[PDB]
Amino acid sequence: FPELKNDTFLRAAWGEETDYTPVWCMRQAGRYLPEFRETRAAQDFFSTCRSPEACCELTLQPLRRFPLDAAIIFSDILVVPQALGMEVTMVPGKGPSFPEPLREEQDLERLRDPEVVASELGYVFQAITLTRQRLAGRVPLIGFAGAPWTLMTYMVERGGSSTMAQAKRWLYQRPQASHQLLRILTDALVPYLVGQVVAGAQALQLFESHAGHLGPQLFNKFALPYIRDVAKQVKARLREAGLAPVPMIIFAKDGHFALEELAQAGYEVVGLDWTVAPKKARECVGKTVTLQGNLDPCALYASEEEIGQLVKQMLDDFGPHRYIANLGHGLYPDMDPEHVGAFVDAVHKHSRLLRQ
Amino acid sequence: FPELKNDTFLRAAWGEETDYTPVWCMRQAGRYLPEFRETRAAQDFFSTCRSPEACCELTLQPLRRFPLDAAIIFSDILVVPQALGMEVTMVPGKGPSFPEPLREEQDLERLRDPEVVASELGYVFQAITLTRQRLAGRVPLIGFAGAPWTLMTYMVERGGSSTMAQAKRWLYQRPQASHQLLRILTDALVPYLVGQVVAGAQALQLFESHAGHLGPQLFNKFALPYIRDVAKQVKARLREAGLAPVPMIIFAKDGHFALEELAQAGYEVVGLDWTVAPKKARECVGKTVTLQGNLDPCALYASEEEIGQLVKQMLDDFGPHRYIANLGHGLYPDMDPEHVGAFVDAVHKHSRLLRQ
Ligand SMILES: Cc1c2[nH]c(c1CCC(=O)O)Cc1[nH]c(c(CCC(=O)O)c1C)Cc1[nH]c(c(CCC(=O)O)c1C)Cc1[nH]c(c(C)c1CCC(=O)O)C2
Ligand SMILES: Cc1c2[nH]c(c1CCC(=O)O)Cc1[nH]c(c(CCC(=O)O)c1C)Cc1[nH]c(c(CCC(=O)O)c1C)Cc1[nH]c(c(C)c1CCC(=O)O)C2
Repeated sequence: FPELKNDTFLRAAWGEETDYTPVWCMRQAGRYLPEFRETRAAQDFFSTCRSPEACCELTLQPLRRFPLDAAIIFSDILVVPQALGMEVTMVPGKGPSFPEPLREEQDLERLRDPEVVASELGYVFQAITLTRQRLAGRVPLIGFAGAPWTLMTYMVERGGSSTMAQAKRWLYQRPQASHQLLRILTDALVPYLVGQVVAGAQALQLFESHAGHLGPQLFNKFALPYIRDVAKQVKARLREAGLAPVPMIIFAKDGHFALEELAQAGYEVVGLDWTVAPKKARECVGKTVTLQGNLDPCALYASEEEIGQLVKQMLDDFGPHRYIANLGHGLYPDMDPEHVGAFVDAVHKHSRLLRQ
Repeated sequence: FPELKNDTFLRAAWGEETDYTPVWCMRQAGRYLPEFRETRAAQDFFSTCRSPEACCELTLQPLRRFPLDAAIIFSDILVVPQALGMEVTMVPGKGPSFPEPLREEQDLERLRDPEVVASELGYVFQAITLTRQRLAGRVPLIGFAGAPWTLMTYMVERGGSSTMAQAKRWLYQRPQASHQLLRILTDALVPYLVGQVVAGAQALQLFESHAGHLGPQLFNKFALPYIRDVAKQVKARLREAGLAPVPMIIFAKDGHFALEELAQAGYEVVGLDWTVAPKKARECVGKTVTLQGNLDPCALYASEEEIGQLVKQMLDDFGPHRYIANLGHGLYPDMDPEHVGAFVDAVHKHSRLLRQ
């Protein structure tokens, strides 16, 4: 692979001093880009995901608009449940759906052995390699996957729940079957994530998007052990393969209650949602993890001038060390690309001013 | 009105020592009760709300099953937007809907003057009086309303949003119109809440159910001032009317980031969701507010034996002083009444053991 030109993102991830704060945005390849919609109009969603060229193109799109300090591959977290044997449909203007969720412990029987999952996701590896080659060292490439608990919620729920009541019913009523499912997911995720790095990913983000539906006690029993195992096992397998381990990012959305635990879970970076004050997060995690985030994505509905002032405040709170700027969640589909541009320019402008 | 027999709930609310921990459950009059469904089958939802006898009956139902230490009137937070002139429909198996949300600043013109709202909600006052008379002093009666921000989200959104992106777009793009709407809501809520107490309510809970979609900065600008004003103004009007002010409870769901602010907002009690560790909440709020909550409602899917152990742990964390037990949110419609029974008995059994 081509030699990396801008490695600011990796340097911040590992906790090193940099000349400016690196920035990227969750869902930077997304519907808010007119060119994304155009490209996506040509295949259905999961067919797009299975085309290395389409995936590479969508990844590159935001970089052509903004001097983002990292690319993130175009794919989806739900490819893992699908590779485990579940049917997932993209419902027009309504999102992902599993028409046949796991309903009882006996349904675990229709899942693939987790060890065969990486070979089912070869198309994602092809997209990563192609994208790493085409980026030609411009910025690092982030690969990613959903965390076990979050993936479980998609596998068990019949869609669009603000409570995850069915998924949580599993934890309380079927704890053994839940642990079994969470282990299956962990054992699929580890070789998949290793494969992403083998294929060229230079950093990994694990999305625990549904962390907030859990309190501390359930999170520590059912989410945290597997989060920990994913990091331990991936790092170990990369070492054994003779490869360099990549910085790993854990993002537990609405996971304020878990920050201390997450800072000791084997991840270089803890991503934060926008509800956590940067200073309080820094107290929780201490001084040896990098924090990523955390601007309210809706702040990008404000004027470019206002975005700049909000970014300035945010950077003041985080301070210059051990920090990668991002939003507190993904970009929304009605957002203005010029305002995303303003967010990028503002992190770069103010982070320099905060140093020199 | 009949003299109050069991005032444990009020004594804990004001912060006084009690012989046991008082307990009630949000949505204790709800679908999880077969008798509730039966009664509700006779009218449509908002027609039920407009019948003092139906409201009284639903309120009493849980008390006939469980020795709960408080009743809460049957009504809904959405009666306020409706009394302001918005049409709200109850969508079969899908919940409340505003077919015509406020879309722009100009839509504020179709709202009633907030001063006339209390007189539109006379039916709720009738339900409260009837219920206070029928309860005959058994336990205190809680009245309630939605907080301004939360009510705004219902008025502006086109339903079922996990982001409140439109409501938040208002805050960033239309801050002046947002403040105008939030003031209208505050000015409707104050005379309404005062009226509830005049009619017989012995405590008030304000539901900031959508607090979590905001971070600290937006919450402090747009939610907190009005929360503060509601308490200041209600207390003042009750004093002036020659009445005793009632304990007030603020419940900001997913409002971990606001606890310190909320403890100095003029409320006797801060209600907590289940994601906040009781000990951390106690550090945030200090020693002069009462905490209410906070058991994961899904914990009631566990066995009666498990519920007891979870309750015991919870009570250990909160300690005996300045505490009212409740769930961290409302009861879900698929929950077993016997397990709600188990939750009640367990708070009573263990809180005594924790004292004597
Ligand atoms: C709508 C949706 C999809 N996939 C998913 C949803 C949300 C479903 C729900 O609310 O429960 C599920 C999903 N996909 C992803 C996550 C984790 C991140 C998160 O919490 O948002 C989750 C929870 C990562 C992703 N999913 C995707 C990426 C791509 C990285 C990038 O494109 O920049 C990631 C990290 C790509 C994707 N995937 C999808 C779209 C529309 C896109 C493009 C981005 C957009 O316009 O929203 C379909
Ligand atoms: C489904 C629904 C209703 N009303 C509402 C919803 C949720 C809509 C959404 O998710 O956005 C809106 C609502 N109603 C209430 C709140 C605040 C409390 C909360 O966050 O849940 C909110 C956010 C108080 C209430 N709403 C109600 C009470 C009654 C107090 C009690 O019944 O014990 C309260 C405090 C009564 C009510 N109101 C409704 C039902 C079905 C019931 C019975 C309880 C149940 O089975 O869920 C309709």
